[PDB]
Formats: sequence, structure tokens, C-alpha cells
Amino acid sequence: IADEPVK
Amino acid sequence: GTTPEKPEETPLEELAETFQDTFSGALGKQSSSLLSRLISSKMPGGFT
Amino acid sequence: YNPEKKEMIQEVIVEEDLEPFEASKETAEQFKHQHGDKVDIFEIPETGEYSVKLLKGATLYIPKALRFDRLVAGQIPTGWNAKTYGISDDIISQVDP
Amino acid sequence: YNPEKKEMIQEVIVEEDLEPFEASKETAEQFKHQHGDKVDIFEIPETGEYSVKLLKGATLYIPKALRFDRLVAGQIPTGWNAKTYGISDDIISQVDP
Ligand code: NA
Ligand code: NA
Ligand code: NA
Ligand code: NA
Repeated sequence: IADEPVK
Repeated sequence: GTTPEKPEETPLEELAETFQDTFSGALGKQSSSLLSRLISSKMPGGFT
Repeated sequence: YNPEKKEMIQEVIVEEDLEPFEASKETAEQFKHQHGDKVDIFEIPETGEYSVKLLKGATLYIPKALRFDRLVAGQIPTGWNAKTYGISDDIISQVDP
Repeated sequence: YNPEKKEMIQEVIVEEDLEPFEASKETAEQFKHQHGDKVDIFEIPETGEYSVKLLKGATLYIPKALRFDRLVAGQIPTGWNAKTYGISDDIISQVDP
């Protein structure tokens, strides 16, 4: 599934 | 790494946006130390 | 605290190289700093974590348990809670009982 | 004390049965009392000593070392000795510095 770096 | 002028008086919403401008998304030394301790002290034997 | 099972630790000298175990770079370096020659640490290339092989001659602390013979004390009644007297959670966690 | 090498100990869970080691009956029983299921002790019929097999799941304490950043202190001059002031050896060994 899509990856997002931590905010 | 760096910090605004008076971080203690900046609301945490606002502090987040200043850090966001120079932040790679990588976890950095303090987060990584606390996650290593969480796992090594609170997870069962062999659960790295 | 259980006066019937006092937790202590005994120094023992490792007689035989131990099985490697995983640990943070920060922790592995801490083990190396203490043990010198008597521990090898090696980066695990994939994870970036380190393997920690404690070697023969290293010192370990092995928990052991003492039976104590003072089993009785005059204790504040069970259920006593600074909260019921009105003291905040923040004070309770800051301060010695 | 060496502020550049602070001695601490870290709890680890044994991943694999350890090699047996010899110990007094009194000490072996102490290990058994602490660890229960997670250690076997067995009389060695000849010696009367006991073998102590720490099992997978047992907790160990592995020494590690911190570098601390307060390296300096105002210390009483090196060589100072209560003996040179006339205080007996018996007082020196009884009493906190
Ligand atoms: Na207090
Ligand atoms: Na110091
Ligand atoms: Na003393
Ligand atoms: Na004293």
C-alpha cells in the first residue's frame, strides 16, 4: 500500500 | 537539529510547521533511541 | 516487594561464548564500551541493527531470590489513595509517597 | 567511579537455553526460587554441588557502559587520609567517608 514519511 | 527562537512559547501546531520546512521525514536520534528502548524493554524474548 | 522472594543478582563469569542477540547500534556500542575484548558487535547490513556476541570471560548478572524473615509491618490501610484526599495525578507521579 | 565509563546493567530475555554452570546447593536453590520453570538445578552426585541450567525465557542482566559528560569535580586533595589526622583503621572501615 502507498508509503508516507511521518509528519 | 535546530529550533525556533522561543520554542517554549510557540504552540505545538506552529512548532510542527517550522520543523516540517527542514524535515526529511526520517526518525532522527531521539525517536530511534526511545523506540529501541520500547522494543528491548517491553517486547517478549526474541521479538526484535 | 515480597519479603518471601527478595530479588538480587549474582555476578558470574561466562564460561562459553553466548548465542548472538540483536540490539540497537546505541545499545551494542554500550555493551562494547563495557566489555571490550569480551564482546563482539557487528552491524547487520539489512536492518542497520547490530548483533551482540558476549564472549567467554565476560561478566553476567543472573537474578536469584532470597527468603527474608520480616513478613509483617504496620501498613497504611489497603486502599488508601492520595486521590481520595483530593491530590492531583500530576502531584502523585512527581512526588515520593 | 569513572564518569567516562558508567557501569549499568540491561535486562535481556534469554533466547536459547544457556550452558550449565556449577554452584552451591544454597545458591542453586536461590536461582530456582527466582526463575522457577525457567531454570533447572540438579545435584551433582559426587561433589554435592549443583548444576544450574538457565532456560530460554529466563531474564539475565548484561553489563553495559555509558559515557557521562560531568568529568570534573572539586575533590579533597589526592593523598588525603584520615589516618594522617590520627583516626584509627577501625573507625575508617566502620564509618561513611
Ligand atoms: Na517528594
Ligand atoms: Na560525574
Ligand atoms: Na565503610
Ligand atoms: Na558514618
